[PDB]
Amino acid sequence: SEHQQYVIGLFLSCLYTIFLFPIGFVGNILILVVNISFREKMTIPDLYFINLAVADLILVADSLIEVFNLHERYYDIAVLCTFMSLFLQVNMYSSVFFLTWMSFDRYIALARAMRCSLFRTKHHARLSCGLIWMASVSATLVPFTAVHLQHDVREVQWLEVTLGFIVPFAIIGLCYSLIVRVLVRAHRHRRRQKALRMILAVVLVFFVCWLPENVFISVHLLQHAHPLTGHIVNLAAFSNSCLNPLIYSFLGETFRDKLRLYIEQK
Amino acid sequence: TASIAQARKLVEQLKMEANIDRIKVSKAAADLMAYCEAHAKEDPLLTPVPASENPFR
Amino acid sequence: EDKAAVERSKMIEKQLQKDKQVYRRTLRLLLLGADNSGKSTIVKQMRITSGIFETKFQVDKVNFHMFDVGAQRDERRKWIQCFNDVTAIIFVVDSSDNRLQEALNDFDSIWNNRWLRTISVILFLNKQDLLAEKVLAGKSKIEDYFPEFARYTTPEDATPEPGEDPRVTRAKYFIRKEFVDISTASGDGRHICYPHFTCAVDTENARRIFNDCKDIILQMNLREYNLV
Amino acid sequence: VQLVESGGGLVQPGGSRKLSCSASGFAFSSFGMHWVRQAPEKGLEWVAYISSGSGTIYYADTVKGRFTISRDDPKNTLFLQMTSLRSEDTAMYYCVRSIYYYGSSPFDFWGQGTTLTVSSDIVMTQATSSVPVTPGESVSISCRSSKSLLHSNGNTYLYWFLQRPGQSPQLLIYRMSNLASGVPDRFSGSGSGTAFTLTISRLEAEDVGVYYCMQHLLTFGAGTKLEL
Amino acid sequence: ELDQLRQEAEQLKNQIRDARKACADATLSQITNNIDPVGRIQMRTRRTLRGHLAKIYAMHWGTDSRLLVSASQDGKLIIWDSYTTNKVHAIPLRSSWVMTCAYAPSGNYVACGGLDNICSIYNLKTREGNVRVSRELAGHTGYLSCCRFLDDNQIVTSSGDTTCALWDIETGQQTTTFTGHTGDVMSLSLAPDTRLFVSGACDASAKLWDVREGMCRQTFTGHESDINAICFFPNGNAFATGSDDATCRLFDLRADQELMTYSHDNIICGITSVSFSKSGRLLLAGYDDFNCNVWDALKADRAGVLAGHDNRVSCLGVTDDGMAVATGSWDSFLKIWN
Repeated sequence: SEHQQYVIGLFLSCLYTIFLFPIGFVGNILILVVNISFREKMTIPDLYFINLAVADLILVADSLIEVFNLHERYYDIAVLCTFMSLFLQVNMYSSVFFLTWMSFDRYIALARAMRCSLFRTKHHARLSCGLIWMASVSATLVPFTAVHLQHDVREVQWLEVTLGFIVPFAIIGLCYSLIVRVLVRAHRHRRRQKALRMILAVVLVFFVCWLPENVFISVHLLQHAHPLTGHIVNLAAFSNSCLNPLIYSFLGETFRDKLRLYIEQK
Repeated sequence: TASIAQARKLVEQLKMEANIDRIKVSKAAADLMAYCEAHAKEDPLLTPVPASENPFR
Repeated sequence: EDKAAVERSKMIEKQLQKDKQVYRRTLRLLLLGADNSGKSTIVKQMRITSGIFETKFQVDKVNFHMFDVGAQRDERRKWIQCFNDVTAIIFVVDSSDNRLQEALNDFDSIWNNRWLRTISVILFLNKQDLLAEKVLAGKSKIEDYFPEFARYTTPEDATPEPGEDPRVTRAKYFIRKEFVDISTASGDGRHICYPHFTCAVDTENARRIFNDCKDIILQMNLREYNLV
Repeated sequence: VQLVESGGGLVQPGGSRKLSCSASGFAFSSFGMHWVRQAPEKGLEWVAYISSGSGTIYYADTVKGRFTISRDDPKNTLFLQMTSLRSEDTAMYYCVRSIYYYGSSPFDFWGQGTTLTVSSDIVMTQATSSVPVTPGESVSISCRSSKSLLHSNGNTYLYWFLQRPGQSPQLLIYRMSNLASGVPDRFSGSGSGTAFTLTISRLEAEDVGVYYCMQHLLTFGAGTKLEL
Repeated sequence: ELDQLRQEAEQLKNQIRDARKACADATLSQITNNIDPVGRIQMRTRRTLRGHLAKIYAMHWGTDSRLLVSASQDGKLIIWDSYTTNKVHAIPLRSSWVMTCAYAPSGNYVACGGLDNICSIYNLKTREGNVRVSRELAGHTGYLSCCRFLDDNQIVTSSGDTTCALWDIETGQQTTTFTGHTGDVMSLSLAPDTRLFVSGACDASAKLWDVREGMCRQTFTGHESDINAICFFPNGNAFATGSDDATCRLFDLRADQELMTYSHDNIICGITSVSFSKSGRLLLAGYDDFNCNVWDALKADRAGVLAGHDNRVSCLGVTDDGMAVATGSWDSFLKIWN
């Protein structure tokens, strides 16, 4: 199956740009513009939402190029290709790390609000955003420089699978399983159904979106030349950045009320 | 009983309020406008001052 | 030179930061209640013309400030706007006394207040042992003051204290029902009410307050993080 | 309010000694402190300065790197440590209080002083060495400065001090027009930003002394000796 | 006897109302129809004085028009150097619940008070070099709403106990007491000559007092709700008011009746603060809707908006020099507009 295989690939590509891409793009830009127009009213979670929106907006903008295989136009340009690949990798790492760090910050806030008040200062929130960006830049540029000075490499791909899914997913699962333990006990004694199902949704979305790409990469690494699987897993990976604005930001009452305030006043 | 003092002092205050002289509202409005016209040039907020004289910027 | 003044301002700013680190670690509670209640006994039992009275106590290494507004006029329309942004309001009522309708009206006024629409209320139905004694004696019927009690029946979801007269359970749960109905029928989501039965002899009021405040800041953070 | 120094023992050339100041009666923590020396039978000279909180330290080039100034704020004590005493260092050392904020009056209080006996910058000049006078008449003292002390802020950082025979200097006027606390209204000051004059409306025998002018844009004038 | 006294009271009230009606032969709006408008008054935030840990409840300018004292509910007074944003002093208060502050005309003292029912005078200029409490005026049986200095020796305060008193700071006991309000006295304004002062109360009326005779000269009853703020017109012959009614009123003492009302149907929230401009042609007002509006005192048509505050604008004042307007809010920030 070649003709129908390409047809179904194009069908998946078109479905993505019709359904998910508008969500990703518009929701991310809307979150960013609202939380910037309300710079004075910005809370600590708003910093993380802004940073994650920036990362996901860049990632979805790049994904539109992979859509319909427009990447074939420029890959041969060495410097441009290297810059684009590094800028994509740093943004993927930043999205993963910001989700992971937001999970830990949510755990600290929900489970230790009255004891960890010394932490969770807006200064520390900005510092953590900067450090997360620096960590993503390091994770991208360190192996790149090492390989190129010494000489896609096996060890770099193993590092990517470790720092992109394994550790981030372990942290996210642990933190959200502890938040669920706190919420089930609190709700048992004295509306948190919405919180429980949102916490389920975020982790399920992360797992579903990021597992296929990393499994596909690990398959090669255990042994690109697998036409349709590559497209399907790439689309799955981009769906996470498309959906993050939905699940994380405007599915909750707080951001929706903030959006109403923005609409009425600006 | 106790309200008798309150009532008497209320009516006493009312006599003083009534016996006070009054002037027509037109003269009052004229006086206020006269003050505003006389001191308009001395109000930095009403008329912005040159940017060099602004002590703040 | 002005640089010395700038240095002085920086020193003052450092002191202000060191003070903010204490301001943000403290939970402020407002204690309200009619004089017939036992709020004085409650505040005295906190073994860690002047107007405001402040009591400080600590539970599990978190600091609480409990403000009792002693010497003011009967009306509280204006001075209560200052107590916006407090962690919770501790409302105390003498459940054994009936003055209960005035307490109901006062609680209705506090609950339906413009400036206290996000402030959760911790309701201490104080002097419950006196109510139990009153019911056991049967000298007076609660039905006369509240006609609804003639047809009220205790719910199945109740959590009766072991060794309790069924009539005492019915009366106490009816009185709790009055306040919880007032709370639920006029506001939702933004703030919650936490009824509690207590007596002056009790030593668990600090733990009650600590648990309710824990839940209150849990909900506050949950809202802050867009989870509700 | 009292500032009492300690030390002042004999030192051989090339030796070392530490002077100490004990502060009492005022909030030493929030006062910048200066060391001002006075060589025998001549004018003052500024030695060192340590700001409140020890955030800033300055020295004169005569001692830069040879002296060291430190303050023990919890014990309200100020120290000046000298490593190599020269014959030029022989002088009486005063400790001067100074607080900097809008409207303050720095250099207001001076210590008692101790005698240490041992075996470009602004030029401030007072051409008149002495001025015979009598009680009841007015007299004027003048000074000049290389730069114009009138800063862009509008303030003219010119200070006047009086040293009665056998006392430490006392602040008369700060910033060229403001009388210090406790100074009688008989004194006045003025200047064009580069030339300044100090005037006593009516003289009394208690006004006899040496008048110094200091710029704070820290050099002292040679001094003028009023005699009667 | 009670019925007869009530009859006499209503007779006197009718007489006063009829006299005020007779004196109303014109309206300020009718008279001011000819004067040119002020245009649109655009102001921008020249400074943002931040550092208060909680809601800012009050502020006051010094007579030098540079230093201003600011009070916050966390228990701090900070004297700012508005020209440079520097903090001159930071005074920790005994009572966290401070609702008013004042700056002495000479600049030597500041005062504050609140729910503790005590006015505390602080000595800014002392030999010890630190701000020290000089006197704690007690005697009010209710929270303290406002306090203003007549002089370094005398201070007049209003309290929620429906009374206003004049204190001698030296001896520390009330020189005279003013009574007659039937509700919490929420604001107090001192006449420029400092011979009369007007206080607004929750009973929806404003009274003109004589600080030396101790009796009210006349009363004004134009509002329908609590009067939250009051300010004298610079000439001293008129004063403006602000109330929960979401409107301002301008009364004249000589005419003894209201002259103009400032309100727009699109404003529904109460007014927290009021103050005229130096010439009196503008009437700034703070609102609960997080922004302040500038009203033309003569035309009575809104002439601008000062919208830079995240939360309630709780305090507001204009320099004696007239160069700037300060506006404190529950956001904990204090901004100078120009």
